[PDB]
Parts: sequence; structure tokens; C-alpha cells
Amino acid sequence: QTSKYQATSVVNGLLSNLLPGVPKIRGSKAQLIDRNLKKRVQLQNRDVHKIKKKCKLVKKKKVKKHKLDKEQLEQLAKHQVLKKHQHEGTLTDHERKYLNKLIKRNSQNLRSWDLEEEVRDELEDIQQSILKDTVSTAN
Amino acid sequence: EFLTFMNNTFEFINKITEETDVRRNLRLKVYSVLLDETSDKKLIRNIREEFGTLLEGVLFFINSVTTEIKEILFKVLGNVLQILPVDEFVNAVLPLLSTSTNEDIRYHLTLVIGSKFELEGSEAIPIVNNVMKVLLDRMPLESKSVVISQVILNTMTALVSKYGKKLEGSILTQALTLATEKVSSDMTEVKISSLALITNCVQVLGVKSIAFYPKIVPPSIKLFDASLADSSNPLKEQLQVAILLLFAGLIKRIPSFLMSNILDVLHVIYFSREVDSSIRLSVISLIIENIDLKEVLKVLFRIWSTEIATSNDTVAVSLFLSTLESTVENIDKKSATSQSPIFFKLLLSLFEFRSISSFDNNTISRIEASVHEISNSYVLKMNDKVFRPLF
Amino acid sequence: KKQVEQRLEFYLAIQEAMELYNKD
Amino acid sequence: EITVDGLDANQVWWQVKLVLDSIDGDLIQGIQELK
RNA sequence: CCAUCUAUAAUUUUGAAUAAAAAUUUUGCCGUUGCUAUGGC
Repeated sequence: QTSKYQATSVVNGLLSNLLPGVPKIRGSKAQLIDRNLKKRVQLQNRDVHKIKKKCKLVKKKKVKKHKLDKEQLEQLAKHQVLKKHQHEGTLTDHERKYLNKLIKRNSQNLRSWDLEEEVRDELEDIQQSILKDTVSTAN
Repeated sequence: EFLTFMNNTFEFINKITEETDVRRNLRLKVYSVLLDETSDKKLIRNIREEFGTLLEGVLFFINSVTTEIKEILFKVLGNVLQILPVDEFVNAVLPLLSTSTNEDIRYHLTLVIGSKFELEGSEAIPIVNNVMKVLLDRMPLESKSVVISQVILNTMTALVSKYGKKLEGSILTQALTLATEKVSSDMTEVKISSLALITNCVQVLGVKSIAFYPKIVPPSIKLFDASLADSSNPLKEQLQVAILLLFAGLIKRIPSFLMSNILDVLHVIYFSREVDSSIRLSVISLIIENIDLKEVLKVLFRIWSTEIATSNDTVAVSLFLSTLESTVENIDKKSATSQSPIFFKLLLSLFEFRSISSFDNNTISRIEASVHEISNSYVLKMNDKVFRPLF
Repeated sequence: KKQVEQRLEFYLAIQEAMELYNKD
Repeated sequence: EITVDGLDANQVWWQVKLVLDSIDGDLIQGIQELK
């Protein structure tokens, strides 16, 4: 029966690749002739191409999802390796650049909140005026 | 008692191995070792060797199992399969196939290998090349076991279908040579797997498979004749579909080379009783838009006089009519005129079908109606000069 | 209330290969 | 290679036709250079 | 639509018989109640 199931599965796969619209494997004679002739035109009018498109799009989503899972998972393991190497001082040349980039990234971010050099000029000038009156220091 | 405890025993390995934090996940720890360059290589081979025993151990329980305990084992196996990547999976599993002495276990290991490639991409092309060299070498060894023999061929079929073109050519040709030899295998399973592999291999190779053409089609036609004789075969329907699908694939890939042997192809389609009419009628169309029509019309006369006329089979006659009507509605102006004498010669025989036909009046009348419309279609679409002698 | 009540109500592949082999 | 074993004249010609037609393109181009 | 031809069904011959073969021509759902009739939605 695995003989049977394996037999069906292989031929079913071939059918989809070659004849997508055809169903898978699982009276008066004149009427039979007429039916087959009718089956010809409707099969000829079948829209196979969109069927081939649908199976592709279904498969592509699964492959894409798994690829993202692999992409996400290795980064976590990659970042773990950076932790242990850094704590033990086993940093390679590559790892010493990735963190150095992070220094630039974070330091670059903090620059926006550090404000401009032009503003601190008058802020400092205004800053001193208000101290000297509240702090006094003439006496 | 023991079973209840044994049922509990497999809840643990499920619970521990279940992928419910970098530290907790057994899966994630494995990659960190692999990604860590400083990790000893002798440490890595321990992971590969240790996993193989674990995978073999769980399969042994599955092979030798109880429904609920059976269910848990797959939960355990699924966790086990995802512990390590495809790169290490193949290296830690392919050696075990020869090492494994149990036919059931070997039957299991083949399935899991295919499942890993079901969702892989072009990154596994070097991996897949390694696997084929192993699977090809195991085929002569595993020829005794049909189930193992069938599965290995099936796995090769799925993966030659998937990015088979990118695989190194030497493996492809070797696979084709392997498949053709196994076509003659007495067991029906090996044939259908053999035919299936030939379809994809011929599909990828295309014209490069012409060297094997004498080893593909003439055996298949002989196989079909044997297929009719052994009507007690439980896989007769599957076997016949395999023969038809074999032709359908190569009708798309190598039309020109098949025109000479096109006659026997139609003989297969018309007299393949078990296969569904939709399957047959589909492959009738492919012949029309892939093979030169002029050759077909020449053959339609010979096959009609030889077999279909005396066949007395409703399906065969209807299929023949579907071919003839499809050809005439597609045949060109120039080709129709040149082939006119043969068509009219066939037309006279069709008119005389009533004399020999064993069917009732209604069928013959309906058949004659189809003959007249195609004749009207065929006599139209020509000029006066060609028709005047024929008239 | 009973009228309101009625209104309230109104509104793996390899696994298969594994099992099928064992049955044989 | 043009396979002739177990193949009729028509099939052999198709192998000949595909090969020669492909070889026609570069041969003509080579002739143009040599002229 | 009418006729005709088929299809379905019934009697009959070889036939233990199957078999072929001439031949002819009460509900959409759910129950109860009989071996038929009526209760709910």
C-alpha cells in the first residue's frame, strides 16, 4: 500500500507539472461520443496558465517564509557568538569592525539630541546671564 | 504500567526538544557552535555523529511501536529534524544510510532527506550533488528491496524536478542511464518510478537526451502492450498513466524526433483503457500544437484503417474523431491542399464505416455527423484546382 | 427573554508515509 | 555528437539541422573577419 | 411540441444458477405510528 501511495504520489506530481487542470488520481454509446467531443472544447478553453501561476505563488510564499526564518535565526546565533567572543576577548578582525560600526551608529544617533554647535553659542551666553543674577557672587 | 510510563517517557524528549532566548533553545545553540569559527572541528563532528544516533534512535521507536505514543514520537522527530541545518543534516545522515542495517530504517532515512529539500533553494545545489552520488551508488545495493528502491527513485524524481537543471550534468546523464535500465524491472513499482524519472530527466536534458531515445520510447511501447495483457495488475491505472505522461513530457520537449514514431504514440492514447478520458484528451491537444500536423493526418489514415476501424471501442473512436477535427481546424491553407488526397482517402473509409461498424444506428449517425462537418471544414480552405480532380 | 435567546444564538506528509508503512 | 545508432534518417537530420544552424552564425561572422 | 430511435422497468428461452439472449409491453429537515397515517420547525 506504500507501493500504492508512493505510486500515486509520483504520478500525481507529474500530472500537476505537465497537465495542471486534469483531475488527479485517487448507457447509450452515442451519449458517450457526444460527451467526449464536448469535453474537448471546454478543456481547450480551460485557463491552465493561471492554475500554474497559483501553485507557484503558493510555493514561493512557503520558501520565502522559511528563508526569512533561517535569515532571522542565524543573526541571533551570530550575535550570540559576538557576545561570548567579546567577553572572552576572542574578537576577530571582522567582529571588531561590526561593533566599531555600532559605535558609529549609536554615536551618530546621539548627535541629533546633542543639538547643533551654533545654538549652544547663544544658549551658553543666555545661560550665564541667568546664573549670575540668581547666584549673585558680588558679595 | 510500563506503557503509561513509556508514554510519559516520550513526553520528556518532546518537552525538552520542543522549541517553545538564545540559551534555552537546543536548535539555536547548535548554530552558535557552527557559526563560531573558534569551535573545534572535532567538536563539530561530535554534534554530527551524536545527532545521527539520536535520529536513528527515535526512528527505531517509530518503526517498532499505542496511537498516542506513536503521535508523540513525530513531535519528537520533528524537533529532532530541525536541530541542525541542511548542511550538517546531509553530512550526518548520508553515511548512516549504508551503516543502517534495517530496511525499515533505511526506508525512513530516505523520506526525511527529501523533506529537507522540499523547502530549500539554490543554496543547496552543492549539497544536492553530493546526495545524488550517494543515492546513485545505493541503487545497485538496494535493488533487492522494492520499497527502498521505489523511494530512492521517487526522491530523485522530486529533486530533478526542482532545480534539476542547475545540477551537474554528469549526474543527470547517469540518472537517465540508471532509470532506463530499471524500466525493465519486473516489479510494477520500479517501472513507474523508472518512467517518472525519465520524464523529468528528459525534460531537463531536452535534445541532449536524444542519445537515449532508442532506450526510452521503443521499450515503453512494448511495455504498454504488456500493460493491456495484465489487466489484473493492481497498479494498471498508475502504470498506464506513467506511460502516457512519459510521452506527454517528451512530446513537449522533443517533438521533431518523435514524428517518425508518432503512430505508436496515438496507439497508446487510443487504447489506454484505464486512464481517464480527460488525461488522454489533454495529451491529444499537446500533439497538435507541438508536432507537425501534416504528419498527423498521414498517420490518422493508417491507424484508422488498421486498428480503430475494427476496434469497435467507443472511447477509441471518439478520441480519434477529436484528433481529426482538431487537426483540420488547425491545419494551414498550404498544408491542407498538399495533404488533400490522403484526407479524402480517409474520408471514403469513414463514410464506409457503417458497413463494418458494430455500433447501433444512433452512434453511427452521430459519428457520420462529425465526419461531415470536418469534411465541410476541409473541402473549404482549399482552391478549385486541387479539389476538381478529387471531386 | 427566550425570544432574545434565539436571536442571540442566530447572530505531515512524511508522517502519513510512516503510518501507512507500519500498517503494511 | 550526432547520434546515428538506433535512429532514423529524419531524426539524424534534426540533430544535423540544430548543430549546423547554430554553427552557421559564428562561421559567417568568422568569414566576415577573414575578408 | 408530435412522431420515430434509444434509455429504464416487467414477462420468457438456453440456463442448478450467475450469465447472456431471442421475443414482447407521502415530506426541505426532525419524530411518532404501521408494514401505512400524522406531530414539530
